[PDB]
Amino acid sequence: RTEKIICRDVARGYENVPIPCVNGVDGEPCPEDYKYISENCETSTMNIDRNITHLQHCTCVDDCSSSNCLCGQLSIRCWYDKDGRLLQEFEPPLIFECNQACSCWRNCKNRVVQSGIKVRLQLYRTAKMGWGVRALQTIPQGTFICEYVGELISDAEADVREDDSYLFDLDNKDGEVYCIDARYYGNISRFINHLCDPNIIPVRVFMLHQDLRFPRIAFFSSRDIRTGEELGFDYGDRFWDIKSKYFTCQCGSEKCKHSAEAIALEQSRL
Amino acid sequence: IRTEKIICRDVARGYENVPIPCVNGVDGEPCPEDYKYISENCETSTMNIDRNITHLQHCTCVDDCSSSNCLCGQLSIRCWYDKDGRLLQPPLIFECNQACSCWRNCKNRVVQSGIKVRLQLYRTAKMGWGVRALQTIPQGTFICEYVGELISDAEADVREDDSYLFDLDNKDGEVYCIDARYYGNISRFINHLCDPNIIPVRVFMLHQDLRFPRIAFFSSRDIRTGEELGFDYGDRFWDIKSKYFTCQCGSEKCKHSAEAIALEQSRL
Ligand SMILES: CCCC[C@H](NC(=O)c1[nH]c2c(c1C)C(=O)CC(C)(C)C2)C(=O)NCc1ccccc1
Ligand SMILES: CCCC[C@H](NC(=O)c1[nH]c2c(c1C)C(=O)CC(C)(C)C2)C(=O)NCc1ccccc1
Ligand SMILES: Nc1ncnc2c1ncn2[C@@H]1O[C@H](C[C@@H](N)CC[C@H](N)C(=O)O)[C@@H](O)[C@H]1O
Ligand SMILES: Nc1ncnc2c1ncn2[C@@H]1O[C@H](C[C@@H](N)CC[C@H](N)C(=O)O)[C@@H](O)[C@H]1O
Ligand SMILES: [Zn+2]
Ligand SMILES: [Zn+2]
Ligand SMILES: [Zn+2]
Ligand SMILES: [Zn+2]
Ligand SMILES: [Zn+2]
Ligand SMILES: [Zn+2]
Ligand SMILES: [Zn+2]
Ligand SMILES: [Zn+2]
Repeated sequence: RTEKIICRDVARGYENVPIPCVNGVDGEPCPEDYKYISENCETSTMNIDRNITHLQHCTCVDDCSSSNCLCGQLSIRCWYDKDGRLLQEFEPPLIFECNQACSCWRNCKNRVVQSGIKVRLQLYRTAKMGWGVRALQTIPQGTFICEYVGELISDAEADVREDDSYLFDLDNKDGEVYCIDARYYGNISRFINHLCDPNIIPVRVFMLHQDLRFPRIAFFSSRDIRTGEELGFDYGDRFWDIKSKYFTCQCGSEKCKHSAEAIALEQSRL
Repeated sequence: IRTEKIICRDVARGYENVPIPCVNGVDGEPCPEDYKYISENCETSTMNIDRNITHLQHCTCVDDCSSSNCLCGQLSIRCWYDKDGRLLQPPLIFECNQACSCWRNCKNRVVQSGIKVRLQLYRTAKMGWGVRALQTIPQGTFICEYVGELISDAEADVREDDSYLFDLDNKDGEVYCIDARYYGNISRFINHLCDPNIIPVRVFMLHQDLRFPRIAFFSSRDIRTGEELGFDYGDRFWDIKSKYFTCQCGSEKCKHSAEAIALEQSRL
């Protein structure tokens, strides 16, 4: 079966680079049961706090490469290197990028996520997991890949929705909990599958607002990724504790934690 | 002779598509820094702008939105863009948005795609800072947006300095202003001309909250390199300001000079 290219760009030119779709596995048409959006949306009143006078910001007159940068200091247990790659210490990390209140320029060293997708990605048909996303180039460890984009909703709203297959929990620790639901509105991330041996990780980020209800979710590679490799993150135990009643993990890794067999082994262990 | 100094390579600090340099060949005034340059409108208290994506009117085009079937074009009042992104023509523009089925590069995206022409902030002889063209700008070309702090009418009324205040002129409902005094972009430096070469146009892009049109300047004629950009601030501005200073635009048909004022008072 020939690998058919069935959409030149599922993002319709909204990203820095196109994200084509191919299918060399079956007859499934390009997915159209969602609306592609490149930035988060709301379908009820969220009213993100964007008061420019309440943004924490820096006064740097350089490129914000120094440890004196306030925005760098606000970042929790992570920092960027000269090439825009993310380094960690590992309480989950938290990135404060520079913003419109900072004295610095738009091209300072603390602007990776807000500058958008730089790597070549592809939406493709997997053998066993439906649609997936893979790299069309080599990607070094620590590289920004893409943002988890979708519809901002309350945890209360998320609990009553019928389909939770595209639901991301922001897990706010101070204040009410919100989610990003990519079921009806989402970007390329909605198609990223779960891997027990993941090669990307989600990281909370603040950029042009610092409304603590709504960290934005950035994926960075957690290791060097090879051309053609499927992208995947660890959805987490909570997802599988719920979903395993319907289906189990097919990531196929020797380290798979969520297969029928793995779950049975964890049960007998407990 | 005093010669011209380049005193800032880019007053926008890289936030626009192109740099906007500042020069001074007139006096010793330094680069203006009594404001914060912002490339898009800000809030300092919330305006509760309706950003609900399901409230957007949007089109179903999969071409370049050049056809008469584009709902967004059908929404747009007494104006439309040509294939070069130039405005033909009080107009009200609805650009395509994130709910439309079209691509980000369709023909109805001119203002949201930002500054394309080369502008310079420069020191004028008599009118403080001004903005001039560094290139030929054909009639109908998008120049820049009037950017600043969104505030209520009531807030506008208590503010000391109204020299950078733009009235959105909502005919119905709640009244708002853009104050570029504390936060603004290159538009805050555009002077008044009695023979203007740009016009402000109301535009909707990523939201359609009708209380908050965004203000886009388009050239109203072919503009040549070196020409100072200016719009007609309007009579309301001058009815207030003329007591403090008169118009220095130098037009043969200046409406607000000391000379023009002397005639008006004489007639009455
Ligand atoms: C399809 C989406 C992936 C599954 C998903 N995972 C996450 O939401 C999630 N949230 C966080 C992480 C992760 C993986 C982190 O690593 C750290 C954090 C601070 C960024 C917070 C999930 O649990 N959704 C809620 C849910 C959906 C369906 C059934 C049950 C529960
Ligand atoms: C520095 C700003 C220029 C002066 C200014 N002009 C305008 O606000 C204005 N508003 C509109 C237009 C104009 C010129 C239009 O053409 C049509 C429109 C639909 C775009 C509405 C103004 O009146 N500000 C309020 C004000 C300030 C100081 C004293 C008195 C009043
Ligand atoms: N490791 C996995 N094993 C089995 N199914 C998976 C796995 N990861 C993702 N899925 C499937 O994909 C859904 C999650 C989606 N966000 C991913 C995109 C999805 N594959 C699609 O075609 O739309 C899950 O609810 C499963 O149906
Ligand atoms: N035609 C004009 N004649 C005299 N002064 C003007 C004229 N146009 C603008 N100004 C001056 O500029 C102010 C409006 C500003 N938005 C323009 C930028 C201003 N020239 C500056 O240096 O900051 C007015 O309040 C006047 O002080
Ligand atoms: Zn800094
Ligand atoms: Zn910075
Ligand atoms: Zn900063
Ligand atoms: Zn697995
Ligand atoms: Zn259209
Ligand atoms: Zn449209
Ligand atoms: Zn369009
Ligand atoms: Zn005049």
